[PDB]
Amino acid sequence: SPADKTNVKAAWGKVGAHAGEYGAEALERMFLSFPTTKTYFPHFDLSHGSAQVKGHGKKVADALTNAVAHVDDMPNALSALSDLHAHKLRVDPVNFKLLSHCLLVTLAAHLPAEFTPAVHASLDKFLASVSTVLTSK
Amino acid sequence: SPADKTNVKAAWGKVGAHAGEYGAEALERMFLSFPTTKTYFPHFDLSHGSAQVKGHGKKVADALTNAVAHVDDMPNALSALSDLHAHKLRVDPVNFKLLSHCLLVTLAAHLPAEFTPAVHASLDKFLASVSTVLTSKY
Amino acid sequence: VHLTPEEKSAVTALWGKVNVDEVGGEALGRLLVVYPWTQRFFESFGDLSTPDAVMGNPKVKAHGKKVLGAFSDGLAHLDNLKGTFATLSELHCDKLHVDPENFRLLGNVLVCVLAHHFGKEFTPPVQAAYQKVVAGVANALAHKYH
Amino acid sequence: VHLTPEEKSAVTALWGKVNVDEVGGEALGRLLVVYPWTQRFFESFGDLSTPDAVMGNPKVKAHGKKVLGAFSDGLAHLDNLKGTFATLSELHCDKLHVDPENFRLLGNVLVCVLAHHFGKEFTPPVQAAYQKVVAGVANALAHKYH
Ligand code: HEM
Ligand code: HEM
Ligand code: HEM
Ligand code: HEM
Repeated sequence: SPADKTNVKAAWGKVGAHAGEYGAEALERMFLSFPTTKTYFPHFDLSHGSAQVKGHGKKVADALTNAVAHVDDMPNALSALSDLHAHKLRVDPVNFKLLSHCLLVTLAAHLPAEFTPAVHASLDKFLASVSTVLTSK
Repeated sequence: SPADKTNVKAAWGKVGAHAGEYGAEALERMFLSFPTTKTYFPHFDLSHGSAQVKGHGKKVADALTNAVAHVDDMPNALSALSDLHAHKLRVDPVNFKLLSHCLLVTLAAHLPAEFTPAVHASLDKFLASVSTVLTSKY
Repeated sequence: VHLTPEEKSAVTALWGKVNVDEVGGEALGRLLVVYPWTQRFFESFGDLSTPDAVMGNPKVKAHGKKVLGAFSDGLAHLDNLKGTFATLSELHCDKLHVDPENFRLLGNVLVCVLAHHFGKEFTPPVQAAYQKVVAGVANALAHKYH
Repeated sequence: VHLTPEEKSAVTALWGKVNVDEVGGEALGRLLVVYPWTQRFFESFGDLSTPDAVMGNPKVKAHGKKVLGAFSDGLAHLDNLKGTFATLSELHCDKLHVDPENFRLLGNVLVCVLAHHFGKEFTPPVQAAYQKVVAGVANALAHKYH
């Protein structure tokens, strides 16, 4: 909805320079809560301080800022990521639900004033729309 | 995909005059396998021969033929059904997966020559798309 | 559900700070806003037409309290969730006809509410322990459907 | 998994006519076509690039036969699925890390395959009984997740 797009842009726009920190936290939350997700990263250091998890967190978070900026046009904007996640990596669509949940948990923990019920709803819809695109092929 | 649309139009087009019979069978399969679905039908006779289930099966099956004819255009063509299923009835999205599975089982049992692996894949995608549309106010 | 001793006392420690009353209604309210089909089960609760109406509805609050009380019984009996929830599993299936996927959704909404309240203190290892618990609760509630 | 005596003998009667050398490969093959991410787990099986390659692949067929054999063990021991599938749960959960939602998908593909082969004889009541069986198998395979 138009109100969903407004709520996502407002909430996500207040991530700012913490993008990499939050992406890395979300990944860590996922790897500890749902350990089957670790098999997609067989050659990563997944220990708590990892430079590799922080670098990867930044990429994930920056792809989400790009999805925010192209909300109306996501199949086209995330095209190469759909290639990667669906055609090359073959990621089970369950895992997108799992990361989406860990992203919301991360935003709830860091931006409590922003994470109202309406914003939670909007963010949840947005992350599901990003996940269909990424698994769509 | 374009090959998905071809496979759906070919397989479904062979339903023909059996549309009602197969929609009714699929509903019966759903009610027996997944009995939580029966609460959405408060006064219906849901026994095996039921005239009410046969009438309802025909509507479901005819909406699917209409979805097949408007594959490129489903949000607009199924607009009133989304109103009904998502705003008024508040049908849990799980139940669309349940009926979709039962429709595939029904087609496998009646049209074995048609239900190849490729066609099965295409049909499964088509029914998931129809389900997204019907639950899309969520 | 198998928790380590460490995990067990992190869960118990965090739950001691939970306002029994208020969190249940927040969790239940967010379920009804984020997953609106769940409202079908609560038509007699009155006004649910907007997020603010849902959160400020006194029946959502009062029912929230009951839901969260059953969660606390769970935490007290982690080696016996199926037994603890046996009567509630019956009720949710035979009487209310709730699809069990909805059990998983509430559990995760409750996780989001805990994170919302506790911020930094809801660490990833703490989340992991709670995810085992709410999965165990959802599975136990789904047990008498089969 | 709790079946009626009626349901029990409808399941055993139908299964006696199942070609143990074929149906497993048909079920597995259709899993890999319909749900292509499942191919991740079968890279060593060689050619899976098209539907015809999948269905005519001798390793899908040979592995399909083993999968079906475990379903038969299940049917012989419906009051002890958890025990029957305990070492396979270890394998699929602790060693392979297969997401359990994929166990529910295979079970349903197998149901479509039984329908394909038996036509009119795969009646709705017969389906309803097989849905209970395949859910019971999926839940037993997942035992090590929860
Ligand atoms: C909203 C969700 C997600 C976003 C925005 C996202 C974004 C990205 C980005 C930007 C990259 C690397 C860019 C590049 O190399 O071109 C990537 C790679 C990857 N993603 Fe995701 N991703 C998401 C979800 C997931 C999930 C759920 C998994 C689950 C296992 C996953 C697994 C991976 C893997 C394995 C790589 C390869 C990275 C490497 O080997 O270095 N992603 N993703
Ligand atoms: C492919 C999926 C589906 C299709 C194409 C479909 C199609 C339809 C159609 C055509 C109607 C009647 C419209 C009218 O003339 O008023 C309808 C009504 C209905 N649908 Fe569905 N539907 C689907 C899935 C579901 C599911 C999964 C449920 C519940 C488990 C459900 C429950 C109903 C109910 C309760 C009605 C109202 C019937 C009455 O009381 O008269 N539908 N649907
Ligand atoms: C997953 C954790 C859940 C727990 C622990 C839980 C627990 C309970 C409890 C304790 C009651 C009241 C028992 C009594 O006094 O007899 C109840 C009632 C109810 N539950 Fe749940 N429940 C859960 C999830 C759900 C979900 C997801 C739904 C619906 C989507 C649901 C719908 C209801 C309904 C409709 C009632 C009856 C409310 C009324 O009086 O109108 N429950 N539940
Ligand atoms: C749901 C019912 C299933 C049953 C009854 C079943 C049964 C089995 C059996 C009997 C084996 C071989 C045992 C042995 O010889 O050591 C096995 C291996 C395997 N299963 Fe399954 N399985 C099921 C589901 C799945 C699913 C859904 C996947 C999805 C990708 C999967 C992937 C595998 C893999 C990769 C192997 C290893 C075989 C090898 O290395 O040769 N299984 N399964």
